[PDB]
Amino acid sequence: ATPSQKYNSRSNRGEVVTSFGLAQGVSWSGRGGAGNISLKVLGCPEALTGSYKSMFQKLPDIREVLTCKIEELGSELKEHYKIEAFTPLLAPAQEPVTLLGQIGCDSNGKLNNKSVILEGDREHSSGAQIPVDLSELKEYSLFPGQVVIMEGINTTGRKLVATKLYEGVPLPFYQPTEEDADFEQSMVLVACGPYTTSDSITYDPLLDLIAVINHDRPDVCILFGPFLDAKHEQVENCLLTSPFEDIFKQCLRTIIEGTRSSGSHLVFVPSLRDVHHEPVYPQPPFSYSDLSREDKKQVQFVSEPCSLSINGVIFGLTSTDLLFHLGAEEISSSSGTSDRFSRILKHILTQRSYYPLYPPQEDMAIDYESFYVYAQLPVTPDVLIIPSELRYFVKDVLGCVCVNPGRLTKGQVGGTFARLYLRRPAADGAERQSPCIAVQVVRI
Amino acid sequence: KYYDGWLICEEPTCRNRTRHLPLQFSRTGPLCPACMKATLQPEYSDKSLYTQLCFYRYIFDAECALEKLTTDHEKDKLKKQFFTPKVLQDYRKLKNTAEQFLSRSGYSEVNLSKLFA
Ligand SMILES: [Zn+2]
Repeated sequence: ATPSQKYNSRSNRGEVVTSFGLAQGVSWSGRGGAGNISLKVLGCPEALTGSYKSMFQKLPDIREVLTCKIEELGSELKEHYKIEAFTPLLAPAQEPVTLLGQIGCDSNGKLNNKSVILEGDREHSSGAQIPVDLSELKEYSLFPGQVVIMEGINTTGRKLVATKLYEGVPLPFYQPTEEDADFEQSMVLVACGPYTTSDSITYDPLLDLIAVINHDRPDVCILFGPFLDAKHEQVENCLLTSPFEDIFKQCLRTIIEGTRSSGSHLVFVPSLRDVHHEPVYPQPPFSYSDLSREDKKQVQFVSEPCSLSINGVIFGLTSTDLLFHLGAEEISSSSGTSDRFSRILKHILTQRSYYPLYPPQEDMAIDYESFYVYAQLPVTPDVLIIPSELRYFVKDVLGCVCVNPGRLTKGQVGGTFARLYLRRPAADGAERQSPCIAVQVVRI
Repeated sequence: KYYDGWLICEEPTCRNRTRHLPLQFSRTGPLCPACMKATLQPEYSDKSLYTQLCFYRYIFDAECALEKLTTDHEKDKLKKQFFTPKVLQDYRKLKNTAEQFLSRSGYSEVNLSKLFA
C-alpha cells in the first residue's frame, strides 16, 4: 500500500521531543471521569453561540472599531505610565513630545525600518499620518497594527524622530477562588490537525491518536481543526465522491465513538481551513445533532478563539497561525542573539487581542464588528495554546506557559502532540504560582 | 475576495490601491492618502458579492425557469420529457447549496423593526 507507506513505516514512534517543568517518566495517566471536572466558557459574551449575524460590512463601522481600539489601549497606557497629555501628530513642537498611534507601512509590501508610519487617533490627531524615523532608537520591536506610545522630536510637523518607545503592559491574571484551590491533579491532551497524510484519505494519524487517548485515559482532550482540509489535493481538485458535510460527520463519529470507553471529555475547535464551515473569523461552534444523551455530557463544541476554564485554570485557544503571520511582518533592532518567538508572544500578550495584526494576512477573512465583541482577551491566560507551522516549543513568557505542539501531520510524515499536568498550589506564596506543573511534547 | 478589503482611488490619474482603511474620512468616504483630495472605493463591493450568489441560485432554479416560458404547451412538452421528478430533485440540491450562504447572511434580509421603530 503506497498511501501513507512512509507514515506507516515510522520508527520514531512514542519518542519525547520536548519536556518542561518537573521531570516525569512515561507512565502519564489521568483519572478518566473520576473526580470533579469543571469546563466553563469565559470572557466577553461567551465565545459566540449562534450561527452568525452578517457578511456585508460598513466602512464607518470599521472606522469606529479601529478608533475605539486605539483610544482604549491609549487611555489604559496613559493611566499606567502617568503621562501628562498627548500631542497632535501634525502640530510642530520644538520640545520633545509624546504621541499615541498605531504602526503601519506606507506601501503594500513588507514592513522595514525605512517605511514606518504612525497614524494617530480621532480624538487628538483626527486620523493623521506621519513618517517615523528610527535612526536614533536603540531597541524596538514593531509590527503593523500595533497600538503604541512614542516619545520623540517633531520640529517641522511632517516627520517624527523617535527617541523612546514605551513598553506594553499586560492584563491582570485570573484571581482564584477558594473552590479552585481544592481541585486535584488533572492531565490534559492537546492535538491539532490535519489528521491525514497529504496523499491519502485513510486518516491513519486519527486512529493512532484515538488509540493513544484510549491507552492514556486523560481528563480532557482538545482537538483543533481542520478535519476536512481545504488545501488537501483531493479536496481542492474535487475528486471526492461524497459531500463535505457527510465526510465531516463520518470523522466526528469516528472520533466520538472510538474514545467512549476512556471517559475523557472532548473539545473541538474549528479552523479557517475547514471546507464545510464558514470561512470568516471569529468562527461559531461546529454543528452536530446526532448525539445521544450519554454523548452530550462528554462532547462540547466551542468557537475560535475561545477562553476555557478547566478546573479553575484559564486556557486561551486559537487555531489561526498568528505566530507565522506576526513573525513574517515584524521588525526589530536586535537580530544576533535574540528569541523571536518570545518577543512575538510578548506582543500577543501585551496587545490584548487574539489577532493584533492589521491588516491581516492576504488570505484571512475577518468581520470586525464581531471581532470587537467576540475576540478580546478577558484576562492574561494561565496557559496559551497556539498551534503553528513553526517548530514545537514550550516557553514561559510573562507568567504564561505558551505551548506550540505543532501539527499532527507534517507533509507525508507524522507530527507531535502535547500533554500537560495541572494542579493549583496553595494560595499564599511568591505571587505567581503557575497551575501548570509539567508539559511534554511527544511524537505520534 | 470581498473580505480582502482592497480600496482603489476614484481619480483616474491617481488610482491608488491599498488594503489599509484610513481613519480620515471626507463627506463621501475614506480620504485617499496619496492624493489628499479623493475618496477610496471598494474594489469588490457587497452588492457584487450578493449579485454573484443570486446568479448561482438562478442557474439551478428549474422552478422559476419553467414559468418563464411563453406558451403553456411547450412547458408541458419538456416537463414530461426531461424534467422527471428525479431530475427536479437534483436541481433542488444544487440550488440549496447557494441558498445556505444566502439564508441569513449578507443582509439580503431587511429588518423592518429597526427601519420604522
Ligand atoms: Zn487617490
